[PDB]
Amino acid sequence: RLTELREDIDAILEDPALEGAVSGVVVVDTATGEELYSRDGGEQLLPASNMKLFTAAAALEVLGADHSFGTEVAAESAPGRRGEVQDLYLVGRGDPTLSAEDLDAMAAEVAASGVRTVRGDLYADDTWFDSERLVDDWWPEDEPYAYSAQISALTVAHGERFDTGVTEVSVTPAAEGEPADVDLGAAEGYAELDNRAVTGAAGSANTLVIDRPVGTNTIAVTGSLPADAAPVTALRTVDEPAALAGHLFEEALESNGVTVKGDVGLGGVPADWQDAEVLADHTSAELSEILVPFMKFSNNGHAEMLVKSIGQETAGAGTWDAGLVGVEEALSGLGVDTAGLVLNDGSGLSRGNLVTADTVVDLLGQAGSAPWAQTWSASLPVAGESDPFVGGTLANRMRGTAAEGVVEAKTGTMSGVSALSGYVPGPEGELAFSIVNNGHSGPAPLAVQDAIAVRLAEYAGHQAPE
Ligand SMILES: *C(=O)[C@H]([C@@H](C)O)[C@H]1CC(SCCNC=N)=C(C(=O)O)N1
Ligand SMILES: [Mg+2]
Ligand SMILES: [Mg+2]
Repeated sequence: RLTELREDIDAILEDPALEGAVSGVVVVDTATGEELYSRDGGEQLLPASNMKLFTAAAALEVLGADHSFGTEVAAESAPGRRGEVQDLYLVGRGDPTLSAEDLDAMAAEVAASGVRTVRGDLYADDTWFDSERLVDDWWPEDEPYAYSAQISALTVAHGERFDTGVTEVSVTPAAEGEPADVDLGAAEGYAELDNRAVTGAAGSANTLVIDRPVGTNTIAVTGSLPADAAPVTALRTVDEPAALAGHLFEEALESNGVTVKGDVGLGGVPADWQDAEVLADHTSAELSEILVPFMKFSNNGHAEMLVKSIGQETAGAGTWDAGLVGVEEALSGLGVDTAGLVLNDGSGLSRGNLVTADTVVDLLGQAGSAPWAQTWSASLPVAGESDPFVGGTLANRMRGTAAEGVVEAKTGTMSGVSALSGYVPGPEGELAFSIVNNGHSGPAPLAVQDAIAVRLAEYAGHQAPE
């Protein structure tokens, strides 16, 4: 029975999709510590988004499942009979799920607190983290796209997935030959618009491109949208998420009857402020709930923000240097051997990250017996589950196989790198596996990863739902 499995995995790994690739594959029975399968287990490889496994476990160690995140609004003193204040500060302390609606609710509080007029300026304070927006070795060409959003302590999260530091651009065709209509979403009045796009004939080819040119705050739109096309939406990053948050907050104040007379910019609450008056605040959901959209959809912004929150909690430093040491120390304190680990970010976007499949499985075992094991487990994509908040990045993989509804695993893919690691619960014991592939030259070997996870599900005693 055990010899069949090794033969079957051996054969799966001969697939031509893995030509010239190195593949770390480890499978362990977690009830006994029995190594069921091991190849290139100690080989150092890029993890891509499997890096998030390390980040999530450390966040739960350092911050706790009950940890929540605060945002507040501050003036030098409370408002008067006249209901006036001078400068106002919106202060972000690392909430990765702060919505436009949370801004409106804080704006209503400011009004309710007696403010009618902000006579001075509105400043967006993100000083709880440092102002290092991107990791050194991240690629500049990626910057326009949600997964490369700038990192800040104060950022507005979009939608129920809470994509941070982005705006939703919507392009709608007009009559043929008329410019396409571009709607910048939340960044209206914040980001600049360079719209060169036209509406093409009905049935013409869609060549529409939406860019943010490197080192600018301009949404540049080119190409041609067919007159008969459905409108196109895309998430695009902005420069300085905190200043977009400031912009949206100004609007929310105005919309709740509070007149802002001055300008909007970045700035930290002055040191010379004696006893700041907190005029409004907001508390995020607890980390256990935040772990769901973070890990199910592999949210890079959430990961980096949790690293810096780790740096804040361990060292008073909202920094990658500090946060990444904190991740490593949390993992060690958990009993994980971190010798094979090189940590350059929390999300796994960085090509400077390294793991080994053995280190991954080690972590899977330690996390499985931690006090927070269930919270952690619930955050992982579940093979083949059609509800996006349940199936996550595995929603349309492994359907109608023994893995469906059973395998819980984290994904990860970029150019030349793909990974799948997690658990296979069986009638007998929970299996832990890690599959890390580097160096394949075609599509990410997802079918190969599926075949192994499916084989493990079967071995554990499972059968495909019909
Ligand atoms: C992790 O590997 C990357 C991260 C580096 O940006 C993200 C992107 C993806 S793949 C495309 C997103 N959803 C999949 N349809 C993942 C992922 O784990 O799938 N994480
Ligand atoms: Mg605006
Ligand atoms: Mg099954």
